[PDB]
Amino acid sequence: TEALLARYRERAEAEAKAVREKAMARLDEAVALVLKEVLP
Amino acid sequence: ESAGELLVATARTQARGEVLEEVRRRVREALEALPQKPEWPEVVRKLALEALEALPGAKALVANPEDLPHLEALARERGVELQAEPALRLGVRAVGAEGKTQVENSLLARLDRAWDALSSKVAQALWG
Amino acid sequence: IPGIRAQIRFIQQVLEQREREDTFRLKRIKGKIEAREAEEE
Amino acid sequence: PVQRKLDPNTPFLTGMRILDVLFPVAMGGTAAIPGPFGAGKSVTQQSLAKWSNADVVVYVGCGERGNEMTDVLVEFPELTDPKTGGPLMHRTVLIANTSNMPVAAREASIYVGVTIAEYFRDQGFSVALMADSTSRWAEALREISSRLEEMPAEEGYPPYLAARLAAFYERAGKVITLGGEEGAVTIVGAVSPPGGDMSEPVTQSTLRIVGAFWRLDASLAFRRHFPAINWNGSYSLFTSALDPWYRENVAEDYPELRDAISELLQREAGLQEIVQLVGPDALQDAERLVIEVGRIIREDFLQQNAYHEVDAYCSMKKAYGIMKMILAFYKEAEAAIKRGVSIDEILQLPVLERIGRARYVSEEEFPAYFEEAMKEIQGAFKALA
Amino acid sequence: MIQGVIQKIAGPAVIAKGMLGARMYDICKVGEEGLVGEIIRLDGDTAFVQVYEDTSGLKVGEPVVSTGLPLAVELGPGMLNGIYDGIQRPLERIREKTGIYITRGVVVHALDREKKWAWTPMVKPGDEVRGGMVLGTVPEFGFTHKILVPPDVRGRVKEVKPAGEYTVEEPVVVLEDGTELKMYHTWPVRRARPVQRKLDPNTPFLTGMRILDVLFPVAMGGTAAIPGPFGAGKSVTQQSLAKWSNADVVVYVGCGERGNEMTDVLVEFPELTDPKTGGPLMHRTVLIANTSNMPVAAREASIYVGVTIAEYFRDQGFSVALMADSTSRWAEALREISSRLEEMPAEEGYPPYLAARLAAFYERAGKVITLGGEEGAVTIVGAVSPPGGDMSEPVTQSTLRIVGAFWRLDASLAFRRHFPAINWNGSYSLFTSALDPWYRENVAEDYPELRDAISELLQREAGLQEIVQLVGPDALQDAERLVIEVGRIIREDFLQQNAYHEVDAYCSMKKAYGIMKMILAFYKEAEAAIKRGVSIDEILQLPVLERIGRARYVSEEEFPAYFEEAMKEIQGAFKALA
Amino acid sequence: KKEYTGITYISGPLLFVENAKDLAYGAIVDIKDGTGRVRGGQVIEVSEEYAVIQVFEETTGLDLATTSVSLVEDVARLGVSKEMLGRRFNGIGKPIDGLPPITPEKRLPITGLPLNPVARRKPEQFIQTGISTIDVMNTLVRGQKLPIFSGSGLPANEIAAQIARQATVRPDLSGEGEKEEPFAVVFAAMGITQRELSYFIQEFERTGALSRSVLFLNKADDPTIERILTPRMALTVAEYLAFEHDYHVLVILTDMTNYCEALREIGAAREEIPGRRGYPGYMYTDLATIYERAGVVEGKKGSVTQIPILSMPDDDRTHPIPDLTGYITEGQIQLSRELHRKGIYPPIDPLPSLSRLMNNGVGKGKTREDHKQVSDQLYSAYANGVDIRKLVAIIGEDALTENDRRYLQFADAFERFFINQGQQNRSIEESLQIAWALLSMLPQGELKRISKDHIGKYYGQKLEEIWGAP
Amino acid sequence: NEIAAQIARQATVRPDLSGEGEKEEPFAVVFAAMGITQRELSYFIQEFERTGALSRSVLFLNKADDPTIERILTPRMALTVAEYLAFEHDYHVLVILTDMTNYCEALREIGAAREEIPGRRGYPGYMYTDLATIYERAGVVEGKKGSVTQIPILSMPDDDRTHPIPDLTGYITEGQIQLSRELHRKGIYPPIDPLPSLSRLMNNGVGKGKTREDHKQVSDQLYSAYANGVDIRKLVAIIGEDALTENDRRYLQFADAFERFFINQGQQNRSIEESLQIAWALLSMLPQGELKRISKDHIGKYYGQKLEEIWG
Repeated sequence: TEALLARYRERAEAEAKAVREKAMARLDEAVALVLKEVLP
Repeated sequence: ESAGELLVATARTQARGEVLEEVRRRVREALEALPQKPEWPEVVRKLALEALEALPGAKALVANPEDLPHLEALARERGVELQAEPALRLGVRAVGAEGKTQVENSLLARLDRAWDALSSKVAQALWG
Repeated sequence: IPGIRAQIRFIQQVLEQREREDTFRLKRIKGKIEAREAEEE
Repeated sequence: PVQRKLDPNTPFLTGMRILDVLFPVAMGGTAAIPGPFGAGKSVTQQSLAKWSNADVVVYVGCGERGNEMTDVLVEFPELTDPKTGGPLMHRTVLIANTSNMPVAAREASIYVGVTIAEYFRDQGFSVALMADSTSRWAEALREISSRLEEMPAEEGYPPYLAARLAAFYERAGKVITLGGEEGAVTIVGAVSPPGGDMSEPVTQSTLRIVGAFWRLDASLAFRRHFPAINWNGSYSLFTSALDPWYRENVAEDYPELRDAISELLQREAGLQEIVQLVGPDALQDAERLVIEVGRIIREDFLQQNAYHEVDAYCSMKKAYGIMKMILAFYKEAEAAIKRGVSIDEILQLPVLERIGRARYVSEEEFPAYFEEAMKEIQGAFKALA
Repeated sequence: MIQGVIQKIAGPAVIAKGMLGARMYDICKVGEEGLVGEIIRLDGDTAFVQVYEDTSGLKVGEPVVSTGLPLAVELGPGMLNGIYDGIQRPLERIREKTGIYITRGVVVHALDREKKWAWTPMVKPGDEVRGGMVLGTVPEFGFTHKILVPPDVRGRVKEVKPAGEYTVEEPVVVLEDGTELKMYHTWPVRRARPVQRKLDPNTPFLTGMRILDVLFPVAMGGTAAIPGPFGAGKSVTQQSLAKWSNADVVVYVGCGERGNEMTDVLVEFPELTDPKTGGPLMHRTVLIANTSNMPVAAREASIYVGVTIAEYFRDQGFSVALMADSTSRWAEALREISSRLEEMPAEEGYPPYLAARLAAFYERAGKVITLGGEEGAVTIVGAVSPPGGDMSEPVTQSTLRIVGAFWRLDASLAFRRHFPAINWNGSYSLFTSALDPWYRENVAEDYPELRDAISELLQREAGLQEIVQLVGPDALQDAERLVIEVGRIIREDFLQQNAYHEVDAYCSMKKAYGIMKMILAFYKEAEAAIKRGVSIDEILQLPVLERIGRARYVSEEEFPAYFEEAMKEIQGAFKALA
Repeated sequence: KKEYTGITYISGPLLFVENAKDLAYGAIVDIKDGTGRVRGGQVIEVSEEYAVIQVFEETTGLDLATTSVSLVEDVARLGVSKEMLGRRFNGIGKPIDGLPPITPEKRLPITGLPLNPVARRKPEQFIQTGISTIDVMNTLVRGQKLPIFSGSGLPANEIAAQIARQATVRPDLSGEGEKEEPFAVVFAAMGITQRELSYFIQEFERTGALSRSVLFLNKADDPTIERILTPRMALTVAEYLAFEHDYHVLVILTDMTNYCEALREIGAAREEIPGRRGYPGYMYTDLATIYERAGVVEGKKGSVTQIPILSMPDDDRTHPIPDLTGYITEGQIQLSRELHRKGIYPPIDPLPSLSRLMNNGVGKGKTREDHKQVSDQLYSAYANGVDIRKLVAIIGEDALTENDRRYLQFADAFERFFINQGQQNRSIEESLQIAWALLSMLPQGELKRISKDHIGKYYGQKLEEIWGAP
Repeated sequence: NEIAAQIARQATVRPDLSGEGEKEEPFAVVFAAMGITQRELSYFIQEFERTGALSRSVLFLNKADDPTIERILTPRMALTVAEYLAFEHDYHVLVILTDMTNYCEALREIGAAREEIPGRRGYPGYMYTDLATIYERAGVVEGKKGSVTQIPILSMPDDDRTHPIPDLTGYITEGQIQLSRELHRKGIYPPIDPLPSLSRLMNNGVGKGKTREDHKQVSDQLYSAYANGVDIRKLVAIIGEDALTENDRRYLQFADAFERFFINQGQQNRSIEESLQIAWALLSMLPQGELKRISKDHIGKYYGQKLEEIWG
């Protein structure tokens, strides 16, 4: 009934945390790259 | 039985969008802090040369009041009347010969022009 | 039924006539203003 | 600017039985009323402005005769507000544009009216707009295009006419103001197509925007049968969403009775084709019953006297009771004909005098008369056995 | 040879800039992307070009070139068993090249330059050769694809190529003046091929259906019109005509057709259709397919391309049947072009010159003598689809004044499981009188009289239906019962025909003639019996009926014996009848 | 970026700019005005002298000095991605639900490349639409262009919503067995209003169909050129999804009439001579280009099926728009005002409704084998029942034979139950069973269009579930 | 034209039924012409000079042979003079317009010479405004005893009601009086058919205190009965006369007697009471229960009169 929605949430926050933490360790190289192409 | 995966997917997408907008804000930070570093003259010279070569016959090279030293000699030798303007931060503004056309060449213009092309490689380097 | 067909075809013909009239008028005025703007250049 | 758009859920009263029953209009809705001259659009607009339920009414006479405006000006100060009882002029604001006034003022008047309506909505009121004519608006636009020398679209109208009409009608709605207050604007648009042509471009552009449509016909007007709503060609799209409000406010089974009335009318209209080729005498008694019930409904429920001082304004409950007794009588007539009883004696039954005369009864005395009608109708069929 | 740039892109398919030497109606490559365009209006240095594909993405300054040629189609070996678009482009090679989509700006050759063909010369150096004379011989799917001198070429042979085997670009024969005759050539689409003389329709074109071949005959080179109602199975009739006629070559053309046309036009023809002799029918078939969303120019020029191919194959030395799939869409494309050219309408938005175009197309068909002295014939069966089933529309008017025969379809006819659903009341044919002498000299002297008798029986049966339905059939009189029964027997055992069956699919002339003879003999015996006093019910159960109605599924060889024995059975029936 | 100043002419939706040689035909431009607001416009003409710009917005702030013009794209394209499922766009590609812009995998031209005819193949599988009358009499088939004809007041939007939120395929009925085919719906809105927009939001949200739904919404007050662009964007998305990820896409076009009106007005805005009935002479090819880019191909598993919805302008079928639709499509489903008045939902009229490829969509392997014969028998029986009902109004049921009364009862039951399926959802099996039960009212042997075997197999079952169960 | 002349001759208010005002000064007739023919002009001149009213009536003649463009100015001059008279000296003025068709002819010609955007059938697109510049110059003013009444005369070309001129006029004006050809062919004068006719200011000209109070009920009942008679004629056109019931024949008799007597009057002048008595006598034919629109008291104190008691 609502335990299904309970772990709907729980794994929704799980996925959000997973993607945010996975991305947070991959920022410096992306910033340097983007600055590299945008600057001629 | 189905709303759960919809909310999960939308949360994933909005988290990715938040990370991407944070990346864009970091890029803006990196761009607007350039002039203090002495690499500013090289950037302004690149922008001036590309603007002048993209605009044949340019009569004027509009610039910033504080950007005269790095571009005055080039503007003089090109045979144009350069003038200052508080606007056009981080770039230069070429003017057409007829005076009815111009090309504005701030860095932010290039950045938000090419952001849509950036997005693919930004995504596949951030998570690929 | 034949009278109904007669009325139908009469009205259809009249409406076609009006359509042709107004479309010719529009083409004529477009050509006239085109020629006058061109000669005014 | 508005904070948010809210779905319409409350009907907008009109005072007319047919309009406020068969073709309801929500609070923030729109309704077009095209027709030829002589159908009595002035009386309709005047009655709608007089007997509405909104607090403030905005009247916009886009290019119409000044005599009706003068009649309104000299008449309203003598009518008490149905809500507050004060002179009706205080709640009424008029925008005047006579036909002989300069051409380029009609669009300005229309926009001024809609803007003032939006303002009074933002103040937290109920606003009902009466755009008395849009064909004049379109004619002024065409006249401007005439000496602008453009390439005109269909029938000489400028191409952006549909967009202009859409922008004008879309401003209406029920919204929450910037100060977090509820308000709504109601638009009653009228079209004067050239020679009663409902197929003209402006009306067709209307039918693809507005949610409620009303029509008028010449044959009913000749019979003087006002409101003269051509029931066949008129439809409403706000009927569905208004069911819970009706159940909570008027009667739980009222929508079912209304749909039964519509079914009766549809069956009568279907039978009319055979009627117009064979004659009423050749039909069976049970079908003559349908025809006469349809006639009773047409001339005792739909018809309304716009000048009678007691039947000018009608409540929804009164019309509901009238429909209830009509359908009860028809069902009993069907049951009686099921017992070999012919129709001729039914038409001679005296309770039909009460049925016809009912609508003139005052607002408050109506329940007693309705009870008397119910008992008399039950007895008229049961006592004969 | 003439090159220019772009000045004004005023909108879709409109160009203009100084192109001094350009001439009227020349195909033009346009832009660096090489879009195809046509010059329609020359003024001063500048000229206007109409592009087939949409001009989106272009800009001023792009170079514009002219090909110095009008619209033309390459005519040479290798065109059979192929599929082409509205402007004669190979669809299968395009699919292999650019994928599932037809990308704008793609270049393809109609004839493949790689495949080699066994050349067979027919002349020696020093011989006079004129246009239209035969020059070479090449086999292509079972029969020789001859080589013809171009119509406007005359000279003396300098040298010929040896036998060998060569590609299409190889110039086989060189004239003494130095011109090089390639294996193929091109012909402008809007010029009919020259002909020595035009002959008369004195011979019939055998379709293969008894109703068509008997009631409404079409001669070699006539024109026929059929309506296009849905559910009448026009595909079945078209396939039967294509695979069972006496036409040597079959060309299918479809312009502006609905989206789901391949369903029956591109699957059954390659596989499901097999000629009376050989494997696939496709080996002697050429298609021009052009769906709805193709550019309008192809939808307008496909008819001319098809008829040009037909004239080529007629001068070749064969007999060719050309089937236009639909002309309503063609008139639609014409109206769209008119709206592009801003010519004022005539009626229902159609250009005034529609009848001229229809005449100029339909007159190309016929039976003529080729320039090489051979005999050939092009016969056209055009299909028209009324917008709402009404013939009153102008295109049907212009069609019915130039067709020699107009068969009638109806979905109701097939609704009662009657095939083919060819109405036998509203249809007419104007080839009957001219074909009467050949019918007498090849089928029977009384054959036209038998046809007239069957027509009279049909008319009588039609004139009695209402008195039957209003009152009831079984309650009528014995003579009327007899005539109703015989009309029903005829219309269910002679007009009717299965198409999918091995035997009933094809029927010669004399088979139908003998069937009619047997039916009329039985009718005469029945009339004699009923006048004598014998009632209808005994006639209904005579042993002759279940045999005469069963004659449809007998082979051609047995038909004389079955016919004579059934005639003897009819004779014996009357001996029992009297 | 290049800026073109030098505005020389302003009138209505058009304005001229000079020295714009670097603006390709059809290019999209922005307008930076005195107030700084960024407008939108498309270049409709170019020449060495000057260029023409059409503006799809209001023009109550422009001038000849402070206004500036610049380019944003050579050709109007669209950035697409698979993750777009669940999002809603305003018709020019802007998300509106309140989530950040998507990441485009590849940018594509809106006007697609026409399909090579040899790529297509014969459609063979149907779709369980959920509406019994559709699923039995007018069975939709994959790769079909099946329009719906509406009326002045008939509720087309609710029917579209139910079809979108009930559509599915039946692999189990065929030899496929298990479900493995991804399925999605692309929804197009043209010339809609506030009421329709809110109703569509509620309908696609409450029942949970949004997660597999794509929406393109365009209000009525919004500019016309956006309404022109919207269906092309929808078709582009559908084609990309179907031919790159094997989906089956069920495209819906809520309005073709508003689209045609916008096209006519836009064409008139360029001073182009109108053709028949005042509509552009090329409307046929434009309607074809919208419709014809849908079907099934060879070697791929994708399939695009399209259901445009249009309202007949005055209940007529001779109007140019429905006439062209009949030219292009493969039949129509004609709604009837009569049933809607009488209270029946959905008011679908079986007498004029007709499909074209349905003969190849029903049968064993595709459906059960009794589909076609039952459909034909039901059609004929309903026709007879209606005729006899009109006859009884003058003769009377006493003076009629048995089969006439049985037809009358059968027709009443048919129109009371088979067509009045309401908001409920049915399967093909339930529709077939209900049809069998209704045909069971008629005496046996009358079913001339049905073979003996199926009569013996199925005749006898009567109406049981419909009255006892929802 | 004869109807207009007679109306002008006989027009007078009835203060005795109201009690206000006792001067009864005759109206001042204003005649404006637009391409009038010689015969009609002679008729009008002879009538006005016979009536003894030409001493107080301003005539603005404009014949057919006169220049076309002059038609554009005569109506405006006539209206200006009438307004000046009425609002400077309180003269009660009735204005007669000879023809609007010629006005439309001249307006369309001058517009087409300028090549404007035409209307439905080539008429100028500002014709509505042009006519509004004329018709609205009429009515009454608060605080003044003057009065301006317009009686325009226009001709529908093909006896048509969808024509632009009558349609725009009906949109602009408050009701109209329409004639009928069928009644004219049958020797009825004036051939005024009450069905298509309408007057929007009817409710302000009746009621207790003005004429009589039972005006409205009588009028609406007459319309209802006449419409029933017309529908019964239409039905008889197919079903014949035998299948008619008793009350259907009653309605048919009412309709034909109505047309023969109430409409046909032969140039005689009637007062309101004579017409009301005739209407009551006509209504006496129908059953007393069918008058559902009429109050009981009026039926009680007015019903039962027989037709021959009016004339023999």
